[PDB]
Amino acid sequence: KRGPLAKIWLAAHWDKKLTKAHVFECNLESSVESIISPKVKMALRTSGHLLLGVVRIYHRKAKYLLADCNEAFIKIKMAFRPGILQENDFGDFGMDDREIMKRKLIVDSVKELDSKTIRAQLSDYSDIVTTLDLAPPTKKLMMWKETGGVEKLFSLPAQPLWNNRLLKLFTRCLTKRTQQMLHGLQRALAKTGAESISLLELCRNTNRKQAAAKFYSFLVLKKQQAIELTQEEPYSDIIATPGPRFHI
Amino acid sequence: TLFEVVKLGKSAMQSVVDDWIESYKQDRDIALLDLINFFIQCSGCRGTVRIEMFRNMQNAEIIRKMTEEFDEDSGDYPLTMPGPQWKKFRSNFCEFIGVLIRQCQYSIIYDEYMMDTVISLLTGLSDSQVRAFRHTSTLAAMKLMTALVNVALNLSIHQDNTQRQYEAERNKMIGKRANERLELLLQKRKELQENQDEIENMMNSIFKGIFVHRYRDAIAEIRAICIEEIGVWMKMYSDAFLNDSYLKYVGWTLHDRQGEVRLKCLKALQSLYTNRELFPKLELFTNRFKDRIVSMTLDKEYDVAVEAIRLVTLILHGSEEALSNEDCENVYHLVYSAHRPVAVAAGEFLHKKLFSRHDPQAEEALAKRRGRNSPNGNLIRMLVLFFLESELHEHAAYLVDSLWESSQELLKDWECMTELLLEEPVQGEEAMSDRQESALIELMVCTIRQAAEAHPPVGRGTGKRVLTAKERKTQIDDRNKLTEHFIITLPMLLSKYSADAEKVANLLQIPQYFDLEIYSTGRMEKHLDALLKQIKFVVEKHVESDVLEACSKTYSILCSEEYTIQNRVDIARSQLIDEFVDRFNHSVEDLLQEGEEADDDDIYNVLSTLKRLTSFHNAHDLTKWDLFGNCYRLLKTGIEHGAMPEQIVVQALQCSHYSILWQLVKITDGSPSKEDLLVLRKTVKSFLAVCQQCLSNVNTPVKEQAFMLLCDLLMIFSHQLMTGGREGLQPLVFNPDTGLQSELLSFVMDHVFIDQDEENQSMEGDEEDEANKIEALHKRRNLLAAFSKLIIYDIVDMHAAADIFKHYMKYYNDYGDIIKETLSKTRQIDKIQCAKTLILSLQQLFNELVQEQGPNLDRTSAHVSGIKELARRFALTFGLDQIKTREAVATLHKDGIEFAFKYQNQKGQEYPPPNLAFLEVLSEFSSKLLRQDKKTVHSYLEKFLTEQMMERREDVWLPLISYR
Repeated sequence: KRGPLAKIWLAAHWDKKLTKAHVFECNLESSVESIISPKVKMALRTSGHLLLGVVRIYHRKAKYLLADCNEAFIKIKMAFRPGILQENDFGDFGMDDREIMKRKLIVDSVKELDSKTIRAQLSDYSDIVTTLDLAPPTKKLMMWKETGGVEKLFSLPAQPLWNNRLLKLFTRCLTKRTQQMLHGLQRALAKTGAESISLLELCRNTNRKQAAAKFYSFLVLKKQQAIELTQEEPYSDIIATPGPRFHI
Repeated sequence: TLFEVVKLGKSAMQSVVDDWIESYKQDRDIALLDLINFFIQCSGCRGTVRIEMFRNMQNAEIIRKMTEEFDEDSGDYPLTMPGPQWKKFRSNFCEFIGVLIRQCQYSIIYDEYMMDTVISLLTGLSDSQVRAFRHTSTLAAMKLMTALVNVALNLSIHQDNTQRQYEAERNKMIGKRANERLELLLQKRKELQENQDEIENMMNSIFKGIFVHRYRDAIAEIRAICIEEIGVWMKMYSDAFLNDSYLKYVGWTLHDRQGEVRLKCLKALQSLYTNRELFPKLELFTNRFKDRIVSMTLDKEYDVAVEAIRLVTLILHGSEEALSNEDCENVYHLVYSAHRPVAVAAGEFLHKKLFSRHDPQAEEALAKRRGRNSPNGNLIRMLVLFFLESELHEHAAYLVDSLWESSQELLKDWECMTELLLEEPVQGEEAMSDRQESALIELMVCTIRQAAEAHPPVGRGTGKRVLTAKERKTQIDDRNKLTEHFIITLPMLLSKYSADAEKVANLLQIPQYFDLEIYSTGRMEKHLDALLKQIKFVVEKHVESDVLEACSKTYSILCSEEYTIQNRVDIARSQLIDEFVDRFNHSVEDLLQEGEEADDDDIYNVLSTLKRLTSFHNAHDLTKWDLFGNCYRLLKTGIEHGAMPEQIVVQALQCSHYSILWQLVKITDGSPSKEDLLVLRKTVKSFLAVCQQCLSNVNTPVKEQAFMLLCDLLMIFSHQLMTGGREGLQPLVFNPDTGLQSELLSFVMDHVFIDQDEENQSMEGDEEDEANKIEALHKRRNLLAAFSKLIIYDIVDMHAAADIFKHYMKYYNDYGDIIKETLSKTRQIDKIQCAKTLILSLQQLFNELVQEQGPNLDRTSAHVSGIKELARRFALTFGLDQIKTREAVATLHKDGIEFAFKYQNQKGQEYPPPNLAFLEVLSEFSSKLLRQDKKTVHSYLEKFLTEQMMERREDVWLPLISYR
C-alpha cells in the first residue's frame, strides 16, 4: 500500500500482485535485512512475516537469475557456417434426477391603450422594419476587412509575406455456611459443656433432607480439621469433640 | 412564512403543497390566509394579511391598502430584482402554484370556496395600477388557469373513459349487477359533466376577467408571457383551444411594437406546428399571415428572424402552400446574411426545399444513393444553378457555410461531381458549361476548405472554438479521404483545365490542406511528380501574377522539409527555376542591348520570365542562382534610358528585394562573415539608390513600390535590429537621409492624404466595378500604415509625423484609425515628444489657417472650431494614463504659450499678439484636468505678457481670457 516495506507486506501476505520489475531491482536484500535487524517495537509474528517476504524475494531472484542463465545458454550456442454415438450414457438412466412437489410610488394614469393606437398598429407597421445585412460579394472585401484594423495592420507587413520565417524577421522589429455451622457448634457446646456432640440429637426434630445436610456439615467440618469425630462400631451415633481449629 | 419557506430553499415543493392541503382540510380560513399572504409577499408588499381583515372586508380595499402599505425601500419588485436567489424564487413560486392547484383536482377543487376569493383578488390586482401587483397577479392567476386547463384535460379524458364504459355496458344487457354498474357509470358521467361545467365557469371567468384586459396592457412582458403560454396550451390542449376564438388574440398581437412580444408570438406559432401535423385551421392562419411571417423574417431582432425562418421551415414541413417564389428568393438572399445563425437556418430551409431529385425526404434505398454513380448529380446541378443565379456573391463561401451542417453527407461525395466535371457521365446530359465549370470549381474550393478548417469566415468568426474528439477524428479521416481522392483527380483535372487561369488558381488552394506523410504511406509520389510536371506546363503556359502567386504558395506548402518528399519536390523546383534562369539570361542579354528593336516579343519574354522568377523567389530561397547582376543591370538601364515598360521594372525591383531579404535570411543563421557582409551592404546601398530614383520617377505605381521597398529596407536596418542578441550586424546599419525623408513626406502627402477628386493622384472609382474607390483607399491606408510603422520604431523623424497627426479631422473616415493608433503608439514610445509633436500638429494647422485667412484668423469659422475639437479629443487622450503624466502636459502648455507669443504685431498694436487664437486651442488642454501645475503654467504664461496686456479685456484678446 505505502512504505519501503510495503512490497515485503505484499510478498508475505498477498504474493499475487508482485511482478518481475519489483523482483529484479527495487531493493537490495542485504540492505533491507540490516534495516529490519535493529528496529524497535517489532512483534514476533510480524518479524516472521518479514522473514517470509525476504526469503520469498531472495528465492525469486535465484529463480529469475537461473532463467537469465537459461536464455544466456540459448544465445551462446548459436553460430554461422556458410559451409455415431460413441461416448454417452445408457439412455438417460444415469441422468434422470426428477422434479418433486410628494409620493414617489408608481401611479399609472392610463393602463390600457385606446382603439386608435390599435388601429394605427394594424394599419401601419413599417416603422419597426429593417431589410438585411448583406454579406460582401467579393473575396477582396474579406482580405480588406480581416486586415481592416490598426491592431492588425500595424503588426503585418504592407506586402504579404508568404514565408513565416520572413514574418519572424518582420516581428523582430516589433516591440459462608461453614462459619455458620462452626458458630452453631460453638453455642451447641456451651449449652452442655460435656465435649461430646451427638449427631442424632441435632436431627431429633427435623426431616430427612436437613438431617443429611447436617451429616455432610459434620463431614466438611471434619475435612477442615476443626473437629474430631469418633465412631467405632459399624452402626452408632457419631461423637464430635472440639479439634485444634475449633475457634473456641 | 410560506413566502420565506418557498423562497429560502424549499427541500420538496410537493411537501409544502401537501402541508397546505392538510392545513386546508384542517381549516379553510387559515390556509386561505397563508396562501394570500404568500401571494402578497410574492408581490413585493411587506404587509401581512390578518384573519379578520381577510375574512370580512373586501378585496378591492385590500388592494388599495396594500398599495398604501407597500412599504418599499426601492422600486424593484421580486420579478425583476438581479438574478439567482430571486430567479429560483420565481421558479419555486410558479411551481408552487402549479403543483398546489393540480394536486387538488380530484376532491378539493369542487368545494367552490377558494377560487372565488383567489380569482377576485388576482383579477383586481391585475387591474391594479401598480406594475408589481399587475405582473405578480397575472403570473399567479395565469399558472392557476393553466393548471385549470390541465384539470379540464383530465376531466375530458375521464369523460371519454366513462362514455366508453357506458357504451360497453350498453352492448351487454345481461346481468343485474351489470345494470347497477351502468347506473354507477351514468352517475360518474354526470358528476364529470358538472365538474367540467364548473371548470368551464372558472375558465371563462378568469379568461374574460384577466386575459382580455392584459393582452391590451401597456407592459410588453405581460403580453409576451401570455402569448408564449397560450401557444404552449394550444400545443398541448388542441381539443378546445384550436379555433379562431383564441387565434384572434394571436393575430392582433402579431403586430406588436416590441421585439420580445413578437418573439413569443413566433414561438407560439411554432408550438402550433411542433410537433404534430396536420390541421386545417393552422393552414388557414398560415395563409392569412404569410405576409406577416415574411415581415418577421426581416425583423430588426436576429432572434425574431431566426424564429420566423424556423416557422417557415415548419410550414414547409406541413403546408408547402403559403410561401411564394419571391419569398423563397428573399430567404435565398438571407442565406447571405452576415449573422451566421440566420444564414444557417436559411440554408437548412433551402436544403429541405430544393433537394428532391431522388430523396423524397423519406426512408433510404432510393434517397441517399441508388447504388450507382448517378442519382446525386441533379442535387449538384441545382447547386451549380443556384450559385449561377446568386449574383449577390462571386464566391459561394457564405452559401456553403450556411449549407455545411445541413448537407454534411452530400458535400463529401466529391467523386460524383468529379465525374460530372471531367469524364462525361452516362446520364446523357449536355456539355458541362465553362461558367458552370468555374461555378462548380468555386463550390469545391469552398466545400473542401471548410472540410479542412472548420472555422467560419470573417464576420461569422467567433474565436471561442473548442474541438471535441468526434470533431477532430472527422477532420482527420476527412483529410485522409480528400488526400487519397484528390491526388488521383487533380492530374486529369489539370489536363482538362490547364489553360484556365482562374480555375488553376482556385484548384491550387486545396494542397495547403494535404497531409504529406500520407504520400509516404500511400506511395503516390509518382502522381505528385505528374502533377508537378502538369503545373510546370501551366506555369510555362501562363503569365498571370495571381496564378504564379498560387503556384509559388503551393510549392512552399509542398516544400515542407519535415516530410520525406522534400528532396523529390526540390528536384522539380530546381529544374524549373534553372530553366527560368537560362531563359532569363538568354532574353536579358539581348534585351539590354538596343539592337532591333527591342520589339514587343522580347519585352514579353523578359517580363514573363521575370514575373515567374520573382513569384517563385518570394516563397523560396533561390539566391544560389545570383541573378541580381541581371536585375541590377536592368534597373540601371531603366534609370539611364527610362523608355521601357513599367511591369518589367516592378518585377526587377521586387526580385532584387527578394534576393536581398533571402540573403538576409542566411546571415542570422549563427554564421556571419564579413566580406560578404560588406558586399551585401554595398548591394543594398545600390538598391537604395535605385529605389530613390524610382521614387523620383514620374510613374506613380513605381513611386508606391519604391516607397514600400524603401520601407522594407529601413525596417531591415532599423534600431530594433539590435534587439535579437546581435553583434556583427552593426556595420550593416544604415541611417536615413534627411533629403530622402523629405521626399518620403512629400510623396505621402501628395499620394495618401487625399479625400477629393481634385488631386487626380487617386483613381476614379465612381462606377461600382472592380476598379472602385475602395481599392485605392485601402492601398493608401496600407502605404500610410507602412510609413507610420517606420515612424513608431525610432527610424524616421516623427516631426514629419506631426503633419500626419494634424490630419485627424480632415481624414477621420479614411485614416483616423491610423492617425489615432500612431498617436497612441508614439505616446507609448515617448509621451513628452508625442505631446510636443501633437502641439506642433496644431501649430501647423494654425499656420495653414494663418496663410489661408490672415491675422484676423476668422476665430468663429469652422476651421477654428475643428481645431478646438481636435484639441478637446487630444486633451482627453492625455491625463493620468502613462508615465510623466503632467510633465508632457506642462511641456505641451509651454510650447503652446511659446507659439502664441512667437510673433509680434507690427501695427495695431504692439501688445496684441499674433497667433493669439492658439490660446483657445491650449485652453482645452488646460480645462480642469490638472490643478497644482496650473499655477506653474500660468507663471510661464505671464512671462510673455505685460500688465497692459493684463488689463485689456476685449474680443481680440478673448483667446487669452479663455486660456487664463
